[PDB]
Amino acid sequence: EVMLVESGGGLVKPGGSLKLSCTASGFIFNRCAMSWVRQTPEKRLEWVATISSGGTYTYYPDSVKGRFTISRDNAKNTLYLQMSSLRSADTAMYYCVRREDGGDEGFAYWGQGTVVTVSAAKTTPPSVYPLAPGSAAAAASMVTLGCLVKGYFPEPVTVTWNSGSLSSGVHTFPAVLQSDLYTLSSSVTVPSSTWPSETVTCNVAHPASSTKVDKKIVPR
Amino acid sequence: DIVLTQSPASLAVSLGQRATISCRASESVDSSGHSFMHWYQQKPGQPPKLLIYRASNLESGIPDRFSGSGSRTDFTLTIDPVEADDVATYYCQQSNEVPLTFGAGTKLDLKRADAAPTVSIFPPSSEQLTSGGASVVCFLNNFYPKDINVKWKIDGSERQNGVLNSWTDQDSKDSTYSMSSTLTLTKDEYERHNSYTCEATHKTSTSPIVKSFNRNEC
Amino acid sequence: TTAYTASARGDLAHLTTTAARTLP
Amino acid sequence: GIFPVACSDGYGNMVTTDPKTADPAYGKVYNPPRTALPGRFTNYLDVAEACPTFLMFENVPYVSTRTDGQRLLAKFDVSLAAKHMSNTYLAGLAQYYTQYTGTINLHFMFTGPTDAKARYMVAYVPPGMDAPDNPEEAAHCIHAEWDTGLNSKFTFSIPYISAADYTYTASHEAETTCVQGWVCVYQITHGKADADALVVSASAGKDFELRLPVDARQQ
Amino acid sequence: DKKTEETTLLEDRILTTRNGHTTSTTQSSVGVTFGYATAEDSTSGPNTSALETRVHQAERFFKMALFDWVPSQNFGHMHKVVLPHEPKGVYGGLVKSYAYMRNGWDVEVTAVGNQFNGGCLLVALVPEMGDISDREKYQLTLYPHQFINPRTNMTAHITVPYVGVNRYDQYKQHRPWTLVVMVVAPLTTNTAGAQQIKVYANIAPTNVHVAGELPSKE
Amino acid sequence: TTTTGESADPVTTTVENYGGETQVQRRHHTDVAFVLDRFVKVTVSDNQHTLDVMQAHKDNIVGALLRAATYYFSDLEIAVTHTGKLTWVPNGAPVSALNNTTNPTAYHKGPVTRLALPYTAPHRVLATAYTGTSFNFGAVKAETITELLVRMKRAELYCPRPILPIQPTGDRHKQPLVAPAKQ
Repeated sequence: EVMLVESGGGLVKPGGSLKLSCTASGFIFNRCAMSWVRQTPEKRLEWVATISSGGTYTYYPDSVKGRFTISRDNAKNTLYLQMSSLRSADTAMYYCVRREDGGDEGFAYWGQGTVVTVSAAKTTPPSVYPLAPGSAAAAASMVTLGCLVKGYFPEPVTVTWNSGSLSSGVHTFPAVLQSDLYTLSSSVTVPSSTWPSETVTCNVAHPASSTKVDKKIVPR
Repeated sequence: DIVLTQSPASLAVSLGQRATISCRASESVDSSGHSFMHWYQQKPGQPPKLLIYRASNLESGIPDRFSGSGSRTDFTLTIDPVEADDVATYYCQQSNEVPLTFGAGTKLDLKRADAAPTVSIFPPSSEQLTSGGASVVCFLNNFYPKDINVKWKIDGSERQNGVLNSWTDQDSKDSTYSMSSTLTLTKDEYERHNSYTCEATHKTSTSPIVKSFNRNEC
Repeated sequence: TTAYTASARGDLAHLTTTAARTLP
Repeated sequence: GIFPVACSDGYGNMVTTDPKTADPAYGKVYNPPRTALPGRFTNYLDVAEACPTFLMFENVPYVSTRTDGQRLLAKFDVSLAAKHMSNTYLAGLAQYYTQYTGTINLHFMFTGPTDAKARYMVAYVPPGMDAPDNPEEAAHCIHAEWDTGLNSKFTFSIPYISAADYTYTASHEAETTCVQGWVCVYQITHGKADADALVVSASAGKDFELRLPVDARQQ
Repeated sequence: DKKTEETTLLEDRILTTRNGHTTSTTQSSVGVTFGYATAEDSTSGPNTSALETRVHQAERFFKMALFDWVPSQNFGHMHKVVLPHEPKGVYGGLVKSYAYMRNGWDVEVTAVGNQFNGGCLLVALVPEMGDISDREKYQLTLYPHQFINPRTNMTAHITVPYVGVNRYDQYKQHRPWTLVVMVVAPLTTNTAGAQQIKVYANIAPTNVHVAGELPSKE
Repeated sequence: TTTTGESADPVTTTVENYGGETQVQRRHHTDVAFVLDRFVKVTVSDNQHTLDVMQAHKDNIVGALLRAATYYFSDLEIAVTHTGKLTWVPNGAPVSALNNTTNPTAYHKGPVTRLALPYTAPHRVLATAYTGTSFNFGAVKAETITELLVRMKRAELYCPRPILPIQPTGDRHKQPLVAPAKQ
């Protein structure tokens, strides 16, 4: 209905450049003011820029003045944030927000996001190690099993257990930067019987490097 | 720049109770006859959701359990009664004056009753070793309150370096948290030792809950 | 500056007489 | 009886700027004679008209012929705040008044050798468009072309053409573009003129006025 | 204005207006209302360092439609517009080539129906008009105005001077004049009235002066 | 007295038409320069405040009457009840100036401190409306600003705008008027 889908995210080396687009639908874009807000890793939200009312009077906070430009194309309903001199501080998830309607009333209707990963680091694939238990842990009735994904870049990896099936007591923990390249673990609890007799498999997908990796959990 | 300061930064609250959230601006946020203070709800993986929008008035149709008040500098969200469909990080933000500052958020989580952690320790896989390394990962799952303290031991000797920890946000179902603990060693100093121990201490016990393997029993 | 419930100094001030302090 | 007076409230408060004069105490003092001391000045703006100071382009007062052809040698904001002014007397002065009106003079002294010849153009781009990067687009504004010769210097006046009768010396945060346009100076061509310096200065114009003194600065 | 022959059953009070090579005759005038003055202030101010010029060519008629008056729309129904709006031709060209400019307006609004209609419109020009309340439509007569009433006239004519806190403007972001037309007596149609009335405007920018030639790409 | 109504040309009949006799008036009180030449409270919110006449209450005589015009000119007189040093700064001055004392700063002498200030905008006149910052008389700052009043001197008004009263509930708007004690 109102609709803000942004596009253009990526992995970029420091000092580099990207241009995002906020493609719009379901409202008269050419007559509304527009904003970009980002969300940093440590989950805090910074406003990025505001463009005026389908024409220009552009506004920016200090961190971005000089480096970032907000521009809009009323002819084909697309908002842009061109970004030059990507400082690593700029690794955030970027959102296209419709800024204005009858008045000043918050930022209602927010897009969905594109991530930027400024790292010199470039695309590394994920190492997935089955976390099966030692001999001394198969006991009681439920039995927890795990998946160790290591040092990959950019984020994300999607861990799935059994192509969908064990969507039940599976905990997948937040990614962390061991050294500018991520680790990520996922555990599933299973009835002991189910394993070892039935194959628990870990489905690891890393969009960015065109990797899917499936590791079986085989015991001892 | 106006600075907003939210209090508390995480609160645990029982269902049906009242959670209040204050947000202080360092200098007036009212212009004209309007406070330009806004409150948002961020569920994991959602875009933020506008909730309240000039300190008191609600958006669209978000539940009336939700209200706001405040003039100038002192603003509050009140959720009364808290349902489980409210676990999230809440933010206030101002629109009076560029640069459009944003408060720190407050992660609201659910007091559940206390639940102690299930503790799993995993060796390194034979292949992580083959590539020259070893992570010993511990899992401490489904517990409440989120303040727990895990420890590493290796042959009794304590261990501090190379422990990477991460916590799952509150779970919507059973308002517990979980987390992993990973000691990463090199393959050579890892083989230089025999018992490894994830020792976790959390308020539901007098004992540390300890878990350990012993490379002779592999 | 259009009509408007906003403030002079705010990204909407270019619509305020209403309150862009009336008059630039 | 004596003379009945009403001591009005809200009257009498000190005031750092009042037009009165304090009572005295030490009198009958005679100053040494200072008849005809050289270099007296009566109003700042006189010296400002008489002595043009230099503009700045990254640590230097001149502009350098990059290479032969249609190059845009410089372009800047028409505000006394402008980066290019900065070291300029005019700006150092204007910093104490809120408003102004008037003509500003630009001076271009070619420093090249006798075998170095060039031709330049200078224009005043009023706001409403974006400062053109090439003469043919700028040729439509108030401009002036001129070549090198015996006369090293060339002066040119920057016209006060604004909506209001006065304008601010100061620059507001909300202003993205220089409220008063820009002045771009090009080169049309040259020969053996590359490397050579065209040092520029600016002086106050005849009808240039500064008004409304203000003290905004640190202490 | 007046006409001869004698008396008659038709119309008289003839008047021809002319700006540039454009005329506009009207056998049913009611005179012409004059602005807030008879002559504009000094056209050559200090704010223009006297680099201003005037263009005779711009001062000509240009037409632009308003709306259709129908019995439905009753009291207070109003149609406003800010002059120039989208400007074409010579006049338009000026706006694209000069930074600042100024001019007044020669407005001739013509609601051609037929003498058997009842009803009545009020046409005015307003300085810095920023949304009137319902109540203050009643005090619209404080502005240069003129009524159109079918039993009497077909055309309303008002001439007005340039105004503003500035001797010269940047039309591209401030125009002072706003031409409005409001229904005061809803349109009557009776037996032989006209079903509905088409309302147009014949305008001329008066005494157009421009200053500060801009750069150009075409 | 029949007229062509459409004309818009003013018409003013008199009691003489039926036999009456129009008298004399002294509209001193309805004189622009005069009515506006009085103090009006303006709602100050901080300990620093930009001087603007549009801030008078829209239903207050002065503000109601000022808004009954579209363009205006005038000098100012101000009465501030403040604490510490009161500093004024001219239109277009960097806000940072309010702290500097070499600017027109008045020391305390309670209760109020009264000053006469020059119209200081850069336009030929200011406005009540506008169909698009500078529309001010400068700004004031004092450690404490308890109350603020302003007075328009030398007022000039151009182009009248409307001015409405109260919409009565019934046939007329009745209310309590100053009367003597009953006894």
